[PDB]
Amino acid sequence: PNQKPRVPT
Amino acid sequence: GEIEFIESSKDAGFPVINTPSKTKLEPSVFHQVFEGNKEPAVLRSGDPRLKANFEEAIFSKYIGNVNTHVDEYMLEAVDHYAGQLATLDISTEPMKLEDAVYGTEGLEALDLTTSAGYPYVALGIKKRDILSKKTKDLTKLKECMDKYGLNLPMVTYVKDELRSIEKVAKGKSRLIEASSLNDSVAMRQTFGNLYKTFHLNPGVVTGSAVGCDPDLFWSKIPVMLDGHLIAFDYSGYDASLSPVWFACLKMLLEKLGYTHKETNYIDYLCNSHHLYRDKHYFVRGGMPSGCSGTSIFNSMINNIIIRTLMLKVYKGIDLDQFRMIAYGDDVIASYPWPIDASLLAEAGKGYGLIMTPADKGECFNEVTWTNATFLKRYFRADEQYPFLVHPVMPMKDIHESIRWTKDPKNTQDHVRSLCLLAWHNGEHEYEEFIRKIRSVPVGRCLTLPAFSTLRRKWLDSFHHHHHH
Ligand SMILES: [Cl-]
Ligand SMILES: [Cl-]
Ligand SMILES: [Cl-]
Ligand SMILES: [Cl-]
Ligand SMILES: [Cl-]
Ligand SMILES: [Cl-]
Ligand SMILES: [Cl-]
Repeated sequence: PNQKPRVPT
Repeated sequence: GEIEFIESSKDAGFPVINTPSKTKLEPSVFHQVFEGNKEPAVLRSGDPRLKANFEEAIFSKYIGNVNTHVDEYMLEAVDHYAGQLATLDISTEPMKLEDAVYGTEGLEALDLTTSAGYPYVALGIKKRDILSKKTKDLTKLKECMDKYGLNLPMVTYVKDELRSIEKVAKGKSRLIEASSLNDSVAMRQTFGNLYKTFHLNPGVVTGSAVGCDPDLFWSKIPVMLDGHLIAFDYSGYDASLSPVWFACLKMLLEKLGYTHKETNYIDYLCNSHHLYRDKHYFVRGGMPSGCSGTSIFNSMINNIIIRTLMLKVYKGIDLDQFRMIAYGDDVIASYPWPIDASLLAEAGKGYGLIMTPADKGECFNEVTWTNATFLKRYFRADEQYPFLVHPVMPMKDIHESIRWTKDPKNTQDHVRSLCLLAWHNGEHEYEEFIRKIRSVPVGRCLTLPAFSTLRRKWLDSFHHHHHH
């Protein structure tokens, strides 16, 4: 999965 | 699903169900602190926020039935899914009454706070007047089961919950059914061991996430679903289910070892009898959301459906390489090769199902680990421990929830629950959430967890073996 730092929500 | 007969309750001797017409949701102390657009769903025809006909809107998900036999695709789908369930050794032996009512491993105690259904609601008899957590008494229940019997009507209520501005305007409020306490109990005895096995085994074998704990389960999902992701939404899944899907569900349960008589409760769910306020009506098809096991059965049916559509569209499909996890209508799946979900949606449409792109998307786009959601949550790998995945509930949803309350006496539990969700969004977002909560006096009277404590307890939770 994506990491928080690479992708937000 | 389809409404086949309606009549005024009084013509058949049923009293009017006096269901609440006012929402228990009120603006919370945090309503002005945070932003949000959701409001309580419409619960009555006269609601001034309505911009459509209420009664029509609420019953509109009963779009009809496709009148088909169980076809070749369905049969192979049932066989494939039954093959997985078989490895689980689900006992088809009835669950002992006390276990079914008062709790057991993998099956929580019957909720004593929800509606006891008919005839109890008409007699002012509450679940608590029959059942006792303290004494585990069953004498009264048995009297009740003997007196009133089974196959009683369901009571239809409008779900009191927050909804978007558009769903309020369109009166698109959700209906839930309260199965009679007698039918709930008999169903929990009949299928309790299946409920327990499902609850104890969320994942790709049951193809179910019902009863999962996202904090723990999220880290397993990408291990289970390792190909090209498949995800899409349904519109009014429950009510769109035609009888053919219940026929498939009955074949599935029979392969599992249930007798024909035992699957009769599936006919009770499919061809159902309801009381809605002053009306009494019969429905053919459609899962009556709220009765015993509906999430599990909806999930099982979804496993049959998706396999059916793939088999239909992709004759060369190898189901042994397909994986899916369903929570009722909500699905996250994977296949080693790319799959065109728009094609599956057209196939579904022939089966009376309305499938749309995932997350109100305009196109059946590529589903990535970046954009995938399940139970409304995103997936984000922990920065420090990459094999651990955070379930990420959007802050927008957390904000919507915190602004309203059904009972301010539970502020502490409500806010704590949201905190368990919020921290996965990151330290900065969490400190901001906390700062805003504490910007009102009530916020500073609460025991709110520290971020570091949340993180620590989360990391530690993966250390303690879990029974399956
Ligand atoms: Cl906000
Ligand atoms: Cl409700
Ligand atoms: Cl879990
Ligand atoms: Cl919805
Ligand atoms: Cl093919
Ligand atoms: Cl660890
Ligand atoms: Cl585990």
